[PDB]
Amino acid sequence: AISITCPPPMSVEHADIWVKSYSLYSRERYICNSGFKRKAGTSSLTECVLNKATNVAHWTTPSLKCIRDPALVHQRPAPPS
Amino acid sequence: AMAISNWVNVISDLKKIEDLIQSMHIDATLYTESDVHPSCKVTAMKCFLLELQVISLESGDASIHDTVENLIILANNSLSTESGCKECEELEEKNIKEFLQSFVHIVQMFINTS
Repeated sequence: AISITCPPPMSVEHADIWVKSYSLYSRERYICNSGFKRKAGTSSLTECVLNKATNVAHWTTPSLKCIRDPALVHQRPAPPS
Repeated sequence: AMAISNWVNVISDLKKIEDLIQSMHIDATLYTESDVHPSCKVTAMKCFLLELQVISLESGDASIHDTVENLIILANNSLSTESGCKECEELEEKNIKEFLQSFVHIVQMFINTS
């Protein structure tokens, strides 16, 4: 019942995000970093939602996993670490 | 009762999901194999099934979820190999219309009953 807005989103490994809106119910999307791809079956959507008990709002944790681009795992072989 | 491939019922669920999403604004791009090779149709089906779960998660809708759940159980009832196939993340990302059209295309390959 105020002008409730969400804090910065938490980091997602190998992903970045540019928030268009911090307002309640805002839907945003992480994007996998160059050479990484959204893992099939995982979602990059995050939503600003209301802890309706305490009146604070947070970004939902996306199911997103960014994995190395299989095009490059195969065609541009590389060490780990 | 007569015997009819389970995949016929999968198409019926895809039609239902397409109708249900029409109201909503689901704007994920999803990995889409629009030209499945028969030698890789299990790999390709598996990708479609995975990405279908994204439509459900992003919808946050009971009926879409129920219909996705019903589809995936049918499909897994119809499955359980292949080599030289693309991984899902090598596939083009397409919008929900194109994704679902291609899903129908491959479900139709599996009615044969391939």
